[PDB]
Amino acid sequence: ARQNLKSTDRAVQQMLDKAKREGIQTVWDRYEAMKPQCGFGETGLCCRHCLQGPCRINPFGDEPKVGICGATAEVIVARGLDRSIAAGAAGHSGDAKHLAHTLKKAVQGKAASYMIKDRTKLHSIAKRLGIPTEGQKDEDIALEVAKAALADFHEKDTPVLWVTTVLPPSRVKVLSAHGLIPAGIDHEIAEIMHRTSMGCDADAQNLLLGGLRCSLADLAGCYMGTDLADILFGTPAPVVTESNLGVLKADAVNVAVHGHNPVLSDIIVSVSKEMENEARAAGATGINVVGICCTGNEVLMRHGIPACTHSVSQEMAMITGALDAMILDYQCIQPSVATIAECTGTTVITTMEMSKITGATHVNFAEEAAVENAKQILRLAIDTFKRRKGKPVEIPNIKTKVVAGFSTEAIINALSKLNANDPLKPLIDNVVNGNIRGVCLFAGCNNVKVPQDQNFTTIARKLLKQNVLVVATGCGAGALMRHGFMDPANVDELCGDGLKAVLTAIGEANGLGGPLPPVLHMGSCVDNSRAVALVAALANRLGVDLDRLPVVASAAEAMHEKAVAIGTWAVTIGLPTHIGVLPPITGSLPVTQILTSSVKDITGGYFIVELDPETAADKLLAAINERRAGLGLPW
Amino acid sequence: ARQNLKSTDRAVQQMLDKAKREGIQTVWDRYEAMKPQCGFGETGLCCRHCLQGPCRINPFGDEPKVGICGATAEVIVARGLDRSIAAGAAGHSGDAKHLAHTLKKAVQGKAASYMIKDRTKLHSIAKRLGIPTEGQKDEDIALEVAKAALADFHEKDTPVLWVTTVLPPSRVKVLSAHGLIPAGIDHEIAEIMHRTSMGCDADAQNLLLGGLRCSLADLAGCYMGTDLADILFGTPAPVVTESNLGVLKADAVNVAVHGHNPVLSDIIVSVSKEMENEARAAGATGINVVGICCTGNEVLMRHGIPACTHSVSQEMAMITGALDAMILDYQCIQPSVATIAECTGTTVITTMEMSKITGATHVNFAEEAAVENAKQILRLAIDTFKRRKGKPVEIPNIKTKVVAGFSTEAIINALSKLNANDPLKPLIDNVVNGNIRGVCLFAGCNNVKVPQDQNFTTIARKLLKQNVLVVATGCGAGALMRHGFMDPANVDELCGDGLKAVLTAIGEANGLGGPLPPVLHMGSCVDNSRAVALVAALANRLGVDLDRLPVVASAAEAMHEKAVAIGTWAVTIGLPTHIGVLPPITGSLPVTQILTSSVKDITGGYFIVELDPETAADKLLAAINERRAGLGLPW
Ligand code: SF4
Ligand code: SF4
Ligand code: FES
Ligand code: FES
Ligand SMILES: [Fe+3]
Ligand SMILES: [Fe+3]
Repeated sequence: ARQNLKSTDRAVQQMLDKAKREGIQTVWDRYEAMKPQCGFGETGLCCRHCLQGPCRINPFGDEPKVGICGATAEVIVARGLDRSIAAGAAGHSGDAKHLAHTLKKAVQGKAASYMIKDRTKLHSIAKRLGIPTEGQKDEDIALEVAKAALADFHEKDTPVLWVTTVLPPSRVKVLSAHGLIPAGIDHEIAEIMHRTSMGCDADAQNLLLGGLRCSLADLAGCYMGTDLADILFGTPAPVVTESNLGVLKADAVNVAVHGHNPVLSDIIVSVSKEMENEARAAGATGINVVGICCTGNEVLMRHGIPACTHSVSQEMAMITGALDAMILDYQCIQPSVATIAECTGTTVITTMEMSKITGATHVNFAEEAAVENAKQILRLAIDTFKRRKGKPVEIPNIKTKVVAGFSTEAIINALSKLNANDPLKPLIDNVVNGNIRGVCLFAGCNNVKVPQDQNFTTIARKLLKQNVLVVATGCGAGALMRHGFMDPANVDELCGDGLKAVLTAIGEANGLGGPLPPVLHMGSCVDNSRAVALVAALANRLGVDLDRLPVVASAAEAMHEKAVAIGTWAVTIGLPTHIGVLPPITGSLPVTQILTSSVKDITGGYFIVELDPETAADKLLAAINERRAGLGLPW
Repeated sequence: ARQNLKSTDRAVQQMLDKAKREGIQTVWDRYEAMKPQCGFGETGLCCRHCLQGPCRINPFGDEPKVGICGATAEVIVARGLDRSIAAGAAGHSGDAKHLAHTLKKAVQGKAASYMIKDRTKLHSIAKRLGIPTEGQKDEDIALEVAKAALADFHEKDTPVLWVTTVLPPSRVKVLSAHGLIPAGIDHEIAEIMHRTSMGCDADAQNLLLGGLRCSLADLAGCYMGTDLADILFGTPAPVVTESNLGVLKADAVNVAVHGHNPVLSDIIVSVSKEMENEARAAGATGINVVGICCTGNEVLMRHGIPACTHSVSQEMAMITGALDAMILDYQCIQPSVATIAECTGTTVITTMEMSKITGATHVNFAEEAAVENAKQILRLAIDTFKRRKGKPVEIPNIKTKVVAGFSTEAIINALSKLNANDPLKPLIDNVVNGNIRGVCLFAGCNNVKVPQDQNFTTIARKLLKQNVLVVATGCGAGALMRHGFMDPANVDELCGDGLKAVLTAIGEANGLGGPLPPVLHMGSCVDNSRAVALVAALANRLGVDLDRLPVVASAAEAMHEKAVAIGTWAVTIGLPTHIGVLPPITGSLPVTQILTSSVKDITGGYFIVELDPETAADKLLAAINERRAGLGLPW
């Protein structure tokens, strides 16, 4: 079998060979077994919103042409897309809500394992929300910030402040004029579910305006999530670590943290250090915490925990035979891991009441009992490592060097070595003179339909040669880190002369043997909000709105409903937004035209749907260069 | 064509003939054009929760057997059902939330067309919520009640009070022990959308427990909706009116109110009386307000507005040629009405920002401008009536007499004529001696898959002969009213001797020429909460929980996601609950077994899935009689 058609990651290819000869079914095998997939669903032309269904519409030809209730293709497509945005919003904001309750508990004395770690961040958030700090205790400031976070989930006298206080006033003004500012995060999710139910909203433009507003609720959830985690766990600064399956170690207890919420994994990290000697006694060198998906990104950014794999290839960590435990909370966890665990000997542990997997061991995690629960979990991992004594494992000897931890604050600090009191100016200077063509954010997942990482790396390589400053989050950062894009030793090979000069100048001014890495890792998926903060700060420094800046986003291999919500709010805040996988919209030309074209007249952003990555790179460059020409810059 | 295979309503049959020869496509024609429908969707074995999809699972045979991410049939079925419950919850609770904001505006001086109409109801609700009334102004009590309603949508220090204060403490105790009490209405909707997104909750029992809890959020939305509308518009008392298309009048301006929220339609009713002479000048006898769906039920219950049609047959009102306007807010409105309007000359008017229909005229309704907006809308209706001057119309000369308005308070009052200080005892007496075998609630929609009204009337006839006291809401009440079941002249023909004696005894004691009607109309779909109040009051009077009472529910022809939510909370509060249409669950035997059987061990309720109405009637009788035998009663 040609494993490079499944993944461009050589360590993943090696594990696919091992899974094949051991007879362990993979996500790629389940994909093959699903082909050919349903064309009504692929195009968006299916509706199950009531029990008169299921209804479908032929993309071309004869009947059925319309849903049983009269719903058109346009309504059906818009309604399905709207529910996906609401679902993504519900995940990101459920993540943030957990962080909000955790911060509240922490400063109320209910969970001593948690504390205010970043006082500076606490105060800057309180100030941005209009929460007075002068004369207040940190605990009381934090209490107020947690209360404001929870208040943004419902209607109140103010709109969602994690939208209106994080975007430039001019952007908020154009969104308010279209009625797009969310009134409450869960309020908007519920309204989507209402308006998309049978016999309700049946106008594509009305429905899609609702989706834009719900995407801003998703953005608020992301930004709140990043804010609260930085308070609780620290704002990331530049770190050095490694990535890919070669970060596992046969002689250690290998513990993957997988899912999204750092309330769990940050505790695993610190507790695993406390139990090192208990692990030495079981015959291990120690506990080797490694990261998968966003929760791994979280502990990579803050602690330098090596990333072992991401997204579509998550099963391959287990296939090595050396993964003793996989500790889960929620989101983007293939449920197959619970059945594969029986073949690989991995102990799979769920921790969240609303995210169980049949066959997995459930260990309830309560923030009030975080250390005790973590030790109960890590002891299951040690028992498992003992059980594989004298078993051979196959860990591919494949890893990359990863410089990461580029929070927006860290980026501002790095630039400040070139201009202390105007740190954004050196970046803008080099945009203006052409050393930086523009900025591209890579975000989102892998998708089994796309050879793993192929779009991310193909697009990134073209952009970097054209002097684009590339930043990345989530499993887009995962793809780029696993292929060397976060190793500064690759600046010469990857970057155009102008971008190299800039990365080198900044790196030299920060006391480094050389340049920043080719791609700046800005964090998890909620940390797409960091890219927003940076671009908003650039917008404010220049006196223009985001839809005039040479900034684009690419969800190059998108999968999750969360990635659709992110892409939609990237469009809503004004960015040309590439998506490298077909969302289910092509069954409706009017919807596609709204999302790819007429939405420009509303928010200035627009979707770029392009499945061929070389073509996508050209379209993203043209989008960047059209912005440059709109600022009167050469390009 | 055999029109009685489409509808058992003779007036609907006549209009189907007219639509056929005029070439106007109907919901039944769009259904025919959809056959055969997708079996993966019918069985629940389809998932589009991420962009790796669509995924499907063969009910039998070979691959695909599992979703691409590893999701089993059980997870896929549970996840889809959970989203339908959340969507229904979002509709009923969005309805209530609108009523809450309307009551707040009214007692804040912002909307003088609205007022506290039922002071007694206001105070009894405030008392039930623990809101002190002693020494308070009505406006301040109402302000507090509106604030408590809005607070139930989010997390707070108390759970959802429109659950915990409306069910017996013993029922709340068994639900709390299973973790089923909702924490906030929109909180639960969002959590469903989160836990059902890709890579999250993947255990059928865990997922379905979540659905039970979200259904209680739906129940809270229903009960809040009924409570607030009764405050604002009056608690219903016995009324006499008529139903079916024969209530339209060629010589009047015929105005249908259609949708769900009475904040709009109650104003249409009163304003339409003010503009009677303006309508006389356009050559009409007056304005003939008639009802469709739940908003018609609302004005039927409170004002005696005749019901013209319901649910699946809503288009047929327009086909008469005499419907000058159809005034819409949201929910259960077939979007086809906007295109049919062009053939029939009806003016279709949308009023709610989140519920537009392409091609319909949008007139924004603001509660602050209710009278002015209503007159702008009614003037469009008058213009339309003038345009059909000299046109023939075909109004089937078919209607029934309808006694309705049986709120739980009205039922208690009627019984109190037999026992002033213990009004529930005469009912319990006649349950015990066998004159009343038990109680059956008919609820929910019509569904195009079922010949309209056939399940409702077949089941009702068998139950009434067996002395079951039948109550009904929504389009179940609509089906029964259109077939004479709310006409007391039909008691002799329809009711067993024991039930007749009881209906006659109660009717005689309320100064009537004879008995109560064969079926008690308890209101709209949110007014299913009234049936809950009655059964809860019976439970409390007897000292037992609802799952020991001889009470059942039948969603005999269910359609909307709302009907699934209602059925699920009927099971959750302890009722044997028939559904007469296949929900998409049969692709998973474990899910079906949970919902039809093992949930008995959790809540005491259970689903009875039975598509044959004679068999369903037998199963509902057995369920009733098993309850009777559990109380030690003969049966
Ligand atoms: S909402 Fe309309 S289009 Fe969707 S399943 Fe029901 S009848 Fe069909
Ligand atoms: S969530 Fe799993 S089952 Fe559903 S579409 Fe995505 S891969 Fe397929
Ligand atoms: S018909 Fe295949 S997705 Fe519904
Ligand atoms: S395959 Fe038909 S409902 Fe999805
Ligand atoms: Fe993620
Ligand atoms: Fe209804």
